[PDB]
Amino acid sequence: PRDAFAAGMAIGGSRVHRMIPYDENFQILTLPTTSEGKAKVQVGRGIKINYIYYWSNSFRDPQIENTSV
Amino acid sequence: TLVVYEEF
Amino acid sequence: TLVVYEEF
Amino acid sequence: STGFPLELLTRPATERLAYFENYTVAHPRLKEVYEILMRTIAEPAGASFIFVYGASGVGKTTLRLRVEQKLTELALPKLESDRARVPVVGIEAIAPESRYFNWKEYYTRALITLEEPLIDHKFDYGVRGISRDNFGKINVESKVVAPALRRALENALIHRHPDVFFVDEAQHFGKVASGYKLQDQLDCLKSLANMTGILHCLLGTYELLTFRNLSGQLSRRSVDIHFRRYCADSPEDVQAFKSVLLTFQQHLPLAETPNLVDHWEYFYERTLGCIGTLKDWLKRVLSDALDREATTITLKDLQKRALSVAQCQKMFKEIQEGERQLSETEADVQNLRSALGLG
Amino acid sequence: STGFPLELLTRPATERLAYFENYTVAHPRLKEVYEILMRTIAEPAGASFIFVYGASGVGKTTLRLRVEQKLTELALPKLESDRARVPVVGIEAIAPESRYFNWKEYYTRALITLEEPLIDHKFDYGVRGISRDNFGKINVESKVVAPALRRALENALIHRHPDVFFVDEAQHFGKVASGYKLQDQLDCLKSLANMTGILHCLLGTYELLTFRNLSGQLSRRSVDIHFRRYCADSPEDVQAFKSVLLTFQQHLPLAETPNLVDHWEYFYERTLGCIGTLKDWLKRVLSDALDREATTITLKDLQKRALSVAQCQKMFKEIQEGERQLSETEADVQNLRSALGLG
Ligand SMILES: Nc1ncnc2c1ncn2[C@@H]1O[C@H](COP(=O)(O)OP(=O)(O)OP(=O)(O)O)[C@@H](O)[C@H]1O
Ligand SMILES: Nc1ncnc2c1ncn2[C@@H]1O[C@H](COP(=O)(O)OP(=O)(O)OP(=O)(O)O)[C@@H](O)[C@H]1O
Ligand SMILES: [Mg+2]
Ligand SMILES: [Mg+2]
Repeated sequence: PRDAFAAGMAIGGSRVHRMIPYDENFQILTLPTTSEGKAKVQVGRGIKINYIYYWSNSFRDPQIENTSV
Repeated sequence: TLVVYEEF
Repeated sequence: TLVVYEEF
Repeated sequence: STGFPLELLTRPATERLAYFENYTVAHPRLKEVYEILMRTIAEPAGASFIFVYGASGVGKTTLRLRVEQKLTELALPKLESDRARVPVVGIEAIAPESRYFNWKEYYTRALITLEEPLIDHKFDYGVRGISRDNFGKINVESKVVAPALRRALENALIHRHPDVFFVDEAQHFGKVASGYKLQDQLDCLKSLANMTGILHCLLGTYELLTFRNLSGQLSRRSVDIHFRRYCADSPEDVQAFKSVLLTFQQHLPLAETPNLVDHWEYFYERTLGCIGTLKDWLKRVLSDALDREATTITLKDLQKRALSVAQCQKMFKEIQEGERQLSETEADVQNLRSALGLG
Repeated sequence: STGFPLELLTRPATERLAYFENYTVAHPRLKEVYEILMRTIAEPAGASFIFVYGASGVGKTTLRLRVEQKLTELALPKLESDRARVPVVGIEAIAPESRYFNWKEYYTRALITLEEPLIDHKFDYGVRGISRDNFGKINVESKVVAPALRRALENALIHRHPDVFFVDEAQHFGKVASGYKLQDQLDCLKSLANMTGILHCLLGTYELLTFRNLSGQLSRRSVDIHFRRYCADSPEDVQAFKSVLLTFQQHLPLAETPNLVDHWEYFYERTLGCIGTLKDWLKRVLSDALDREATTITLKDLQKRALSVAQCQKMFKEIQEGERQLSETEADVQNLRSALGLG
């Protein structure tokens, strides 16, 4: 199978453009989410996901406060 | 031995 | 050697 | 002497009850926090807040009415030459009637309580709606806005120059609306305390435990006093509890002294090491006995005035919650040394 | 000499405490910060803001006090002839008791603190509701809305032209609601400063870092100063901490000088390199010693008056999150060069 794989990707091209780099972006892209997709940022509490509340420093900015992210 | 305290 | 500062 | 005065036996029941009312014990925790509090009021070095956490029953209120009277006595020679000065100021925070705490009522109460001096003092505020009447009672027009009331309060506090402003029931500040930051309230208090130059001593239960170390400025300028209930694990705390039980039993005004030390486990169970609850229990039992005019206090009169088990479960839940927070450990010191590039 | 005078050996505790409290030291960090702030004050050259970031207890307020004192002798000889001018003014932001900042209160307080040079001087602000009462206290009506107060403050600031407008505790400007943006508040402040042509110097903790580099305008318009502490990760800061400890030791008014050099480690544990916290701790322990009547200073009195573990934890966390944003590296310089294309 490795020889067939090598021969095929040599004949059919490596297709480097379609490569997906295993980095943090892919890490957060593979992660799942809730049904709605976005949650509200309640002041002083954060975002409610699966019965728990999550907070971040940037949430202190009122621009993203009381809005869906 | 039991100590005895005072008023405050 | 330890330095000695002055008053601001 | 070392016991309750003999002549109290000759006096009627109400005098014995009153004597029991005015008797304050001196346990090692009380004297230690007394020394610490006296030192920090005498010398804060820039600190603006003094938090005194404690249980419901260890003696916070009392702790102050003692510190208030002592500082008044200390400042009396200082008031002999300098006038228009109040030694201490103390108010109790008021629980709101709505979803959010009322600051306007707080400023109104503080201006009412602080300004009850001799009429000769005629300090003038910066607000027209607040007036000292001929009778002497400060009247605040309902339309005066809060910031207004506060400006005044600052002027009065900088003219009077006290040493400490006591606020009982500090956790009532935490009755904020859903979403109101719990740091903005402390920020308002710190702004009040930073330009007047007066320490703010907050007294409250372990709920006030939600007002600690919110910011670096709110942490450096804060002094944390903890008033712990007596623990059964520590042998020395057990000795202190037995000693205070013996002292209360001995000064208990009656012709016969029941052995309250024997039922020390029952006392600990129904007071959780809180001396104020123990005094309340002893007061109820003494009132029962003196109503029945008996000379011996039994376990039955101890039970008929005993708190329910669910109550003690709830208070002990609160106390464990509070005591887990301010725990200190050598590991804390060492990891703070490590994170500082000191280990 | 290099320490306190020997005459202070025959005085009371109050005199020693006052001498120590009125004693300010000049560490090299403070010297550099003072020099660059003085040079910036001399010629801002189109600078609207001088933000002063630093850890709580590093010495911001004492630096501001020394700056105004210096401005008062660089002016007094030129103020003998000239008049209707103040060298420097200051104000501290009020933490609002409501969800939103009270700009009207800021304007009223600024007008109150700015306009009290002398009863002889009179000037019409052009706003109905602002006057001076019989007591010489500038009074503003409760109905003067914010824009009118802003216009009056603008006229007063143009007339008075102070060399700088000091706003201490500037982070309190950030107490806004959901939709309110910090750029709007800083833009109002910038409009005020630019219209009156008066340089504004904002001082505060690292929370004021939320007011940094918001827009390109607010950004150019700014000389950012940093009152950094002493860090244990560099030999020079450690040596300077030891030297300031030595000069403090020689300037502690006691018959026997304690040896604080060897105990620097624990010192840096509870002070985080901030000289203000060290000074307040030293003055507290000196008050303790002079109350107990102790000739020298021991470690027990140092541990009875040091900060708590959690307080230092939160302080160091804030300090780390602050210094993480105020560091210059060659990588950023090359990134800016590449973005501009200079490389
Ligand atoms: N050391 C003490 N000696 C004698 N009585 C005490 C002592 N400490 C507290 N008490 C009694 O406790 C009773 C009620 O408690 P106290 O007024 O001291 O408030 P607290 O329990 O600290 O406050 P809170 O109920 O608000 O939590 C009072 O009747 C007081 O006499
Ligand atoms: N260089 C110094 N020498 C002596 N005392 C100092 C020095 N720097 C600060 N202090 C003292 O430290 C105490 C508090 O410091 P300071 O008032 O300067 O605070 P700050 O740095 O402005 O902090 P905050 O943001 O917490 O108000 C004061 O008693 C002040 O006299
Ligand atoms: Mg109480
Ligand atoms: Mg300050």
